[PDB]
Amino acid sequence: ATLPAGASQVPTTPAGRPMPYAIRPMPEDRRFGYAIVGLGKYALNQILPGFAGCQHSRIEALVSGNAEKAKIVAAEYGVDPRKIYDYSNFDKIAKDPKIDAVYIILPNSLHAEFAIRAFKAGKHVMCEKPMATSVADCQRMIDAAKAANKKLMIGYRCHYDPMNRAAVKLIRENQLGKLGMVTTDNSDVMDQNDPAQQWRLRRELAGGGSLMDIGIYGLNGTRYLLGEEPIEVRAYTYSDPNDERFVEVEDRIIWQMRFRSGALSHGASSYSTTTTSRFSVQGDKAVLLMDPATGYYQNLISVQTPGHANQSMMPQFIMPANNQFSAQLDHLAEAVINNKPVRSPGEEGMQDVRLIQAIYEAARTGRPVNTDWGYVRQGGY
Amino acid sequence: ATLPAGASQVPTTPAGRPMPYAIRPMPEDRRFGYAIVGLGKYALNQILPGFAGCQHSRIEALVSGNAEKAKIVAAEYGVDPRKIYDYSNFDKIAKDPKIDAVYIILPNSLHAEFAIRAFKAGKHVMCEKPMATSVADCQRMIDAAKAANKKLMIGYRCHYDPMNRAAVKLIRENQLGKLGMVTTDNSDVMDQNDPAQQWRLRRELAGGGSLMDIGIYGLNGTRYLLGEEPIEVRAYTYSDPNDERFVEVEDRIIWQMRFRSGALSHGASSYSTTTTSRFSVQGDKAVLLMDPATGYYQNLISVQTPGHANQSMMPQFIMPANNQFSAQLDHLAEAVINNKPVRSPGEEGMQDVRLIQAIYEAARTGRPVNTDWGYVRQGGY
Amino acid sequence: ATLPAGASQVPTTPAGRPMPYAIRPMPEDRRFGYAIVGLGKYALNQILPGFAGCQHSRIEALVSGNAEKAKIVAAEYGVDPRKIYDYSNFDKIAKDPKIDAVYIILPNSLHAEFAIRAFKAGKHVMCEKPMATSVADCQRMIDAAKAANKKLMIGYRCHYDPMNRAAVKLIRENQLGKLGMVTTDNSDVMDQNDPAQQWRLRRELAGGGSLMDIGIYGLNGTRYLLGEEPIEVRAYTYSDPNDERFVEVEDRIIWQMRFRSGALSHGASSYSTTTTSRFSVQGDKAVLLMDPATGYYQNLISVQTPGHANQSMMPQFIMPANNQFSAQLDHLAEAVINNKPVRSPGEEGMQDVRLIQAIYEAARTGRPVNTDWGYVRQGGY
Amino acid sequence: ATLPAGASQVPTTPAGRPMPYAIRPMPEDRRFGYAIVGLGKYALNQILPGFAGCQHSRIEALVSGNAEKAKIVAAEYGVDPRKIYDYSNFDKIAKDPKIDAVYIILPNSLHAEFAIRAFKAGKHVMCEKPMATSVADCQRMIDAAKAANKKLMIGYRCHYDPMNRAAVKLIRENQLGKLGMVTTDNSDVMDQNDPAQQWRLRRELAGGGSLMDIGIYGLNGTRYLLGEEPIEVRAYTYSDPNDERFVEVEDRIIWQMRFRSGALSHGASSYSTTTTSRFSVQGDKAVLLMDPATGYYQNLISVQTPGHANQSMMPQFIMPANNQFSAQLDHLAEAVINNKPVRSPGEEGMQDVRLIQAIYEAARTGRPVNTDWGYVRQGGY
Ligand SMILES: NC(=O)C1=CN([C@@H]2O[C@H](COP(=O)(O)OP(=O)(O)OC[C@H]3O[C@@H](n4cnc5c(N)ncnc54)[C@H](OP(=O)(O)O)[C@@H]3O)[C@@H](O)[C@H]2O)C=CC1
Ligand SMILES: NC(=O)C1=CN([C@@H]2O[C@H](COP(=O)(O)OP(=O)(O)OC[C@H]3O[C@@H](n4cnc5c(N)ncnc54)[C@H](OP(=O)(O)O)[C@@H]3O)[C@@H](O)[C@H]2O)C=CC1
Ligand SMILES: NC(=O)C1=CN([C@@H]2O[C@H](COP(=O)(O)OP(=O)(O)OC[C@H]3O[C@@H](n4cnc5c(N)ncnc54)[C@H](OP(=O)(O)O)[C@@H]3O)[C@@H](O)[C@H]2O)C=CC1
Ligand SMILES: NC(=O)C1=CN([C@@H]2O[C@H](COP(=O)(O)OP(=O)(O)OC[C@H]3O[C@@H](n4cnc5c(N)ncnc54)[C@H](OP(=O)(O)O)[C@@H]3O)[C@@H](O)[C@H]2O)C=CC1
Repeated sequence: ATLPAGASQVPTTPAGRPMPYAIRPMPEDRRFGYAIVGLGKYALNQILPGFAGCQHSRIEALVSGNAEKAKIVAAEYGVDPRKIYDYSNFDKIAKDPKIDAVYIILPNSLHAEFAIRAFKAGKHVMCEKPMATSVADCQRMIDAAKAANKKLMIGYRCHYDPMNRAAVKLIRENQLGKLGMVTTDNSDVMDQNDPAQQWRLRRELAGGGSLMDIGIYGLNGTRYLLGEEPIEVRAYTYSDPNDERFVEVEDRIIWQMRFRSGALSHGASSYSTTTTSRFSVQGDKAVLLMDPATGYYQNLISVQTPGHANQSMMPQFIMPANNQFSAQLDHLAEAVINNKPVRSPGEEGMQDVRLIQAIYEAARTGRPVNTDWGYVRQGGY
Repeated sequence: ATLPAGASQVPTTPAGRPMPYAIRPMPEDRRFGYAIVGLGKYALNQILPGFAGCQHSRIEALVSGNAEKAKIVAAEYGVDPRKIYDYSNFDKIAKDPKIDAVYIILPNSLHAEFAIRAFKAGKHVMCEKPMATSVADCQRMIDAAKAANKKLMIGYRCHYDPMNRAAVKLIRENQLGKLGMVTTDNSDVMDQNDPAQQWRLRRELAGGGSLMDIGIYGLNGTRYLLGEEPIEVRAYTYSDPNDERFVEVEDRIIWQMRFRSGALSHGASSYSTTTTSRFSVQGDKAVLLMDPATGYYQNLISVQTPGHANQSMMPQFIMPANNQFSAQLDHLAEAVINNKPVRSPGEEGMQDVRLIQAIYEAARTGRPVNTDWGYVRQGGY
Repeated sequence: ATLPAGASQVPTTPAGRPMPYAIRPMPEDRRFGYAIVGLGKYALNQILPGFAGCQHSRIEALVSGNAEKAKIVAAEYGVDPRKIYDYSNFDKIAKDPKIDAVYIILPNSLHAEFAIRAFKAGKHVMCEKPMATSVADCQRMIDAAKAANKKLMIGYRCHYDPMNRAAVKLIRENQLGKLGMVTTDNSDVMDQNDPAQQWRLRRELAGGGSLMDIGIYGLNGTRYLLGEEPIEVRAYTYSDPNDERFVEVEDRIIWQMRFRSGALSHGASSYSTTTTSRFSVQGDKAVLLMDPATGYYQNLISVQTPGHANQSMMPQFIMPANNQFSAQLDHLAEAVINNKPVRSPGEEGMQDVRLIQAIYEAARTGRPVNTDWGYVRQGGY
Repeated sequence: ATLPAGASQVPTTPAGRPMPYAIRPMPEDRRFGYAIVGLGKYALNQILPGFAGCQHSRIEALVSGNAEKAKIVAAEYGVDPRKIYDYSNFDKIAKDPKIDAVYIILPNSLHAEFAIRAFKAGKHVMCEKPMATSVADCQRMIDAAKAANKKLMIGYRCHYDPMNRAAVKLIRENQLGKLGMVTTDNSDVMDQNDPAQQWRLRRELAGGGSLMDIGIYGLNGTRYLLGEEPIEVRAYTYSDPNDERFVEVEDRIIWQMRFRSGALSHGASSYSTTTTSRFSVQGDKAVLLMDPATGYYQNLISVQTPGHANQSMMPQFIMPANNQFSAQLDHLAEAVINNKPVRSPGEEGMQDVRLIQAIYEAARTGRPVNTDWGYVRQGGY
């Protein structure tokens, strides 16, 4: 019969209006300053551009060995040219109060070194996965972390991905019933021509093949989906002996595991087949299928029962949660500010590494490896 | 047998490396400076945050009537507080050489006014849709544009959306064969409680109901999907007489059209049903289904034939094209820099408006309205 | 831990076992005897082969005008060669008690007449859609049903299709909220060289084009999905004047309808675009998409909301309900054997015909056509 | 513009018409006569009701150990009550020429014996999977086939399922590129109260658990999809020791296989998780996902690449190929009536059994089991 107050009170002339409804994460502040170490493929394609959607994180400095490149990136992101560090004067960041943390995005064999040096420089540390190329090196990073009394977070973006958390949540609500079989596959074609992949073929730098690089998603995903650690693993690996790509690191590798709850799992990673990111979780009441499972974008999950397939994915007009990249960056920022622990701590990064070494060991011996060493997930999966 | 050169040459020590492969649009420069007019729902939720992924555009100034708010946004996006203009001193932007264009994101009834004023201020103009609330006002904007010798672009984000362009491309390659029936639906529940929706219920400000606000997507989409203009339209509209939301503007409205090629179409817009963005294009060889069709995210298209459904959507790890928002902003920027016309010019915005007036007219009279007035799409759909 | 009684109680030797569990419709008897009139495309492609799955129906006799054909068919389905009638002695069926009802699968113009004739033969009538090419003929068929005091059921299989039934159930359960917009489309490329399609091009035999043949699905559907009749309708039709196929019947026609509840709808049918059968029901809580909406097999429905897509389809190992065809058949059988009214009475087929003539009028006159004539769905949609 | 000759040449009166077009498999004859042994769950839920769709097959007689049951069934399918055999006089079938072959649908332990007996009865043998619970028994059944000089075909329906056939065709067409990883999963919650499931819990009648019953699909599938046999295999099995269901047979077992081409695979089967039938074939050009992969109905395949999902399924109005069941039946009929070898010879069912025993060994011993024994798929996968 008549227009409601609100509409009726809108000026017909240009007038100031209120703060709008927010349908997506709005920026807030830029108090937590990062220093990015290693201007590479994942840094320039996903992380740097991922800062824009942060509500607390910003880029303060760059650390690269390619002067020409740092220069370009610096200008591309408004970073002060004076904040460009090379791998030598890296430790000087300790004199810059505006640098709260570093984000190590270097090849695997170098993580430990810069994590420690960063800590000695009195800075917090975000380090990419795989954590390091040895269990011992993982522990040394943890040690150094405790010594500097600083946080240590591993770059597990899936622990901050809406769809993944959505998946973890439905499992915890028992929509799948008792869990019994988890399947995983993570693959992408290895191109030795790509600069980023060249060190991944070097065992000394990569620390391993497809399992260290992408298999780790199925392994880690298997763990937070089930909400527990495996007690024993078995594995077999094969690589074409004529393929120049796999002279030092493994191409394809399969590994099955048993958990203390009785569930089993069988996953695989591959460097010779096209894009695959698919997780399957069989319960006795329903089956969860994630595909895409660990993508940078477009994740899709579906719960299946005879005659049904209830799918879930990000919405078309609203963005209920922040994207994994921005969420991850803000996560360490928030943990520092609120004096709280991170959900993806060094211990978590180390658990995957020990786990992988066990899988490689079971692959080499052809025998099962007991992994019932009592790792406990602080905070929950 | 052995590792390829590239891998073999990677230092085992921290060393500068090359520029990485780019799997997504990388930033480049920030030469084109915008001045945003109207810090509202669409501005703070989609546009402002959409600048980050631009390769040439940046935010130079803000124009708002809410001092407190502009202040906050300014700080949120690094805009110099001195570049905050209110609706009164708006014309002063003419003294700032660093402001190449304005982006009008005000309610419909105010577009014309600020587009013109912007032009008199010697600035280029990006104006949201619907263009204006009258055909005449559309023409006045065009006139003013020609007078200042500046570009006039209407905010048709779908004209820069990967999946939509992908859809336009498959139709042009005749994968659907001869086109005969196009169906569209665009709806979302109107909430008078939301500040952004309050002026949309006012005819004087909105210029109309669901057709002016969201029906325009089906209308415009119908046009670039077919690649031609309609020669006649028919329409009927209904709104619950007791619903306070629709006292001045229409809730639901249906309109069917005929094109010079023989194709027909039947679409609708709605303010009382939940989220719907679905386009259907029937050819005699195949059928295209877009759903989501015009979302901010997650668009999905599928070509269907008996026993088949070939779907397309953005990839999980690579981003072949830039997102509509960033693409749109950079589009006007590029057109200025390269002295080229925009794909979404004022004439295009005016064509939709005339078209809508015709539909409203056919709804009021209950008679068909001839729209065979020879509008020609400069550049292609 | 020891095996259950039942397991350990099984003979490791050839022994008899109980009646296995039924995971799909089980055959029972063949009490009902059908006489199928007109051995055409539908009759031989879907209907006859659909008796096999019936639970209370059998093919007792045939009625063909091509004896040679009827002999070959009679063989394939093992019907008594002595029971092969013709359109002349069709009435003699009244002498066989083994023939309880007849199934008229003849052109729309020959529907009414063979229904009335069959009613005097004291038999039950299963008549294909559309009921007839005249509202009056529809009425006479009814009158001839009351007189002979037999059952009159129209071939609306969608009224017996699991998924279509699932669609109505969720809507009735208010899963979509307040219904406000329905969109339907039905299409398939008209092949004049097809013997079956040749009488559809003739308006005297078909009684209409596109709408009378497949648009009726959208029209009927909209009605049981919404669960209410239109009170007003508008429509437009167009056909290429140079296409020899639509010299007498409409190729494409679009119709808009308004309902008492306030809900609106817009649907269409086409003879010149490839396979399309899609229903869309928009509520304020969720949107339902049936696609395929009305196929012989493979129907699919989905309930959409931002971020979710809950799809339903026939299971992959079980079969909770029988196929629409066998279900339509036995439905008449059970209707009589229980003195229960049929879900698709002749009064239901009549409403569609009145509504279609009303639409053709709206299209022909170009004005609204009040269809508020107090029809009532006896038994519910 | 005038209607085509055919259209205007149709009588507006009851007249005969030609044979309609066939949009689905048409019945022809019933030359072949089957004798179905063991009236169980599969026999009555899928097989018998699948003869209706056959083109060259008929149910000539039954073989039951529960006369009462066999009388009721014989009725439903109209079989001659005088042709209801028993496991004692089963051999007398050799006296009826109307019985060309028998279909053994008995527990795995009673497969071989009734096959050899039937061969002496000079009849063709259709034997369900697994062939037998012993490689030797498999061999004897074969020998008894050569002797009697009759056909020996195993019930591999997937070898006759449209979609499964579509899967092989696209792979053979190199749409996925170089095959490198296959992932299979088959599962369904074991119900001990089900008469049919009670002999599966008994390892003497079943000859194995999870793998022998459904894992065989993954195993078989992997083989025809890849189109080559494994040369080596590894596996692990685990079952809850407190579950009375898996006291004698395995609940969940996982197996990894390597192929000559270099391709690898990892698949699993489960008795304690709900419905799962998913195949995954990874190549370097695309990935194929079958899901449902091997159902009775509703199979679905998709070919994936970044940004694309090309799905295939049975059309919604047509039926290009007959259902796996009727197709499996007639396939034996046609095999004889043309002196052509069957696609699923006994030599094919034997390979699966040798491979399964090899797997059980690998799981039991925990070591690799060379399966490189020169088998060859006579006739192709
Ligand atoms: N979580 C995720 O989704 C992903 C995580 N990652 C992780 O990020 C880290 C970096 O990998 P990515 O960006 O893909 O690879 P890149 O090869 O592209 O970059 C590695 C960067 O580290 C620096 N660097 C220093 N010494 C060396 C060296 N000797 N060899 C190679 N690089 C060196 C270089 O920086 P500069 O040139 O500027 O001196 C280089 O740009 C890895 O640990 C990887 O596991 C990678 C992809 C995805
Ligand atoms: N292309 C797309 O996808 C979309 C386009 N739009 C378009 O953007 C434009 C803005 O709409 P939207 O952001 O949703 O709406 P809002 O109501 O949220 O904002 C309108 C803005 O304009 C200014 N304004 C000045 N005078 C008035 C007035 N009298 N009444 C209301 N606002 C006034 C205000 O800015 P300040 O307070 O700072 O002074 C206000 O924030 C519209 O023309 C709309 O069609 C909207 C959504 C999507
Ligand atoms: N509900 C559904 O899904 C469907 C319903 N139908 C309906 O079934 C009915 C039959 O159509 P359909 O089977 O497709 O078409 P056909 O042309 O293939 O068959 C028509 C049948 O009617 C008989 N007939 C008698 N006189 C004529 C005549 N003058 N011209 C043509 N046929 C004649 C013929 O029998 P004989 O040759 O033996 O002499 C012929 O078999 C229609 O009412 C149609 O709407 C059709 C498809 C689907
Ligand atoms: N390929 C496929 O998709 C499928 C294949 N199968 C196969 O079919 C075969 C039969 O299994 P299924 O029908 O599911 O099982 P059931 O338990 O339901 O039936 C077994 C049948 O064998 C006869 N039988 C004779 N001796 C015994 C005995 N000692 N214990 C149990 N039954 C006996 C019975 O006949 P009667 O009662 O009349 O005396 C009974 O009907 C198996 O080889 C199975 O693997 C099963 C499902 C699917």
